[PDB]
Amino acid sequence: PEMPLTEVRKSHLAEKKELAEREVPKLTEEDMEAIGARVFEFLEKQKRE
Amino acid sequence: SALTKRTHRVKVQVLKDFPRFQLYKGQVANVKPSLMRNYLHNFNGAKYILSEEHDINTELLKQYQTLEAKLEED
Amino acid sequence: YKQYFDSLPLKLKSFFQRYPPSIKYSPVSTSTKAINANPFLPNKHPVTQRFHDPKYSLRRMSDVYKLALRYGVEEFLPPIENTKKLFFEEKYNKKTLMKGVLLP
Amino acid sequence: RQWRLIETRKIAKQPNYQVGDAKPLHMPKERKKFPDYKYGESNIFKQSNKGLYGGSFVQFGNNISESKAKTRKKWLPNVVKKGLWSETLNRKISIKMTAKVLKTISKEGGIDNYLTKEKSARIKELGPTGWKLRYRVLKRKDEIENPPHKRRRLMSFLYPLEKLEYRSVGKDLNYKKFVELFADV
RNA sequence: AAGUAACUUAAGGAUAAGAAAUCAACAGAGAUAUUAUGAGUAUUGGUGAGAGAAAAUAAUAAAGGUCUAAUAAGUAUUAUGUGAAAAAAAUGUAAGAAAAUAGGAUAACAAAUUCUAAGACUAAAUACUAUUAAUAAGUAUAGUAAGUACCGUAAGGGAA
RNA sequence: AAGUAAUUAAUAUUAGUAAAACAAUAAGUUAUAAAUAAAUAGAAUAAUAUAUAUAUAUAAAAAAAUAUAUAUUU
RNA sequence: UAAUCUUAU
Repeated sequence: PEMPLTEVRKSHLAEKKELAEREVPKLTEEDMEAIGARVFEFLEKQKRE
Repeated sequence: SALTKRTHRVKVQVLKDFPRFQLYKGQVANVKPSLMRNYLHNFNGAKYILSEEHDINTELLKQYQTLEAKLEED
Repeated sequence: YKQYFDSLPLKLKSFFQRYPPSIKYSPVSTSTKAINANPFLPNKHPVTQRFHDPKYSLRRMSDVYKLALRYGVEEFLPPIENTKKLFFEEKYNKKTLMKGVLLP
Repeated sequence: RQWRLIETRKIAKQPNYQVGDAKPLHMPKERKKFPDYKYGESNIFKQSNKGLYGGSFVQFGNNISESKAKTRKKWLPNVVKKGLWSETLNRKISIKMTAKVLKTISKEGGIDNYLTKEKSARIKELGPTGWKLRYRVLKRKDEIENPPHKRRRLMSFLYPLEKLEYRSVGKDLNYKKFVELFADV
């Protein structure tokens, strides 16, 4: 038989559930494009110098 | 150690009369740890109080204070 | 641009995926529950009031920063101000010489 | 510190048994009462399986003289028998403890508290006995918190009728069997 | 000699290790493992016999980073008896912290620097066995029987 | 039926290569400077030790020892 | 003496 969860463990679980419920940070296409453009600019600058 | 014995205390609340140890029901006392584990804590006679907000019983403490005041008056 | 982004090293790419640059993460230590909580800083958990260790441990963070420096993608990473690590030329310039060096 | 002599221990990984699968050759008579303790049961200082030793195993090392003539000695922990009060169980529980363990118990403010601390370190330095004690305490706490309603009689009412129905078809029916049938329902 | 033989226990196809409180040194690197080099070098030793790193540089190697913990106290440390010849981490007894405004690391101290213990997971490169395949300046006394005949009360021995 | 194997170090002889070798991605080992306990010292300021280099010493010398210079570096 | 603690039922 599985051992029951103590109070602290339950509270931690609840917190984790709350965290999950919130909207997750996800890397957008736009952000990637912005990064990629910056990388390209950096490469161009390196080539120049 | 001897120093340790002198200075080590444990904050408890008694939930029972203890005439030998001079502790009356509801009193919140910094007792010796040995005393607590051996005599007081047995049979729900006292209780350890780590967090003063959550653990402690308030009404019993108030009653004890009232008794003490009455004793002082008399 | 997308192809260039893809060409970035793996660790850096992974970091960008899981802590993206749209969110302006905090410079200072924050609540662990917060959305803008910096993964490089030790954030305090609001209930217990204990500082959680950084989500990216210090070595990994340093590696990520070095990767960003290499590919010029520093500002898209969240700030490393209040983590005590400086890096390369900035570290060289900003540091005070040891008491032993200046005053033997 | 570390818990090397505890967390080194490995136990045979039991295969998850599906309801429709074939039996194993040796199935036990009486069922498992307690949960499985992650770290098995100590196979060295078996003295410590019976008590709350706080992960304190016996050391072996060298007695060394002025001549540096090394001789093997062992260093036992300061074990002590101690009947300590459980608030949850409403009885005092007598066990072998290290003096260190007794000190920790005193610090934490009770025996139940010591048992139920959620940290992995505590779990490691609970014994199998300690694990069983923890389970007993935790289960009791859960019961106190949550009584069943916050069904048996209905079953008892239906049982004789069910038996009669069975008899009418032709077969006899026992209680125990009835209980077995209508556990999941 | 040597943590070797031996005895005990337990786990898996492997296991162990593994994602830095690591090294270093004012530059820096970035899990673990195995090998080469460093190097018989620093260190060490009845300063005898002898024992002996690491950094760094390469090989091998896999997707190799990754949340599982509401972040870790009788723990850090300390005192002490021990404790992989170097190089420490551990451990009995007992004292015993602190919140990143913190804490580990260096007789010590001052600077500086680095890292986050007392919560976790982790392929592959590896050991071993068995098989198949390939190669044999290997074997016909390492070429098939036999653990048999036989000796021994026995463990055990052990032919042609 | 009996001086053998593995990991080292030293000497010889030969062969390749040669002020380089080995290895070749790097990294390292050996020689290319002698020393001196060790440090930041180091081999003609007009040529053969009567020069210079280091160690003791020292103002720099001399004095021991060892070492270094006489078209092309060994 | 509800520290330890022996014995018996």
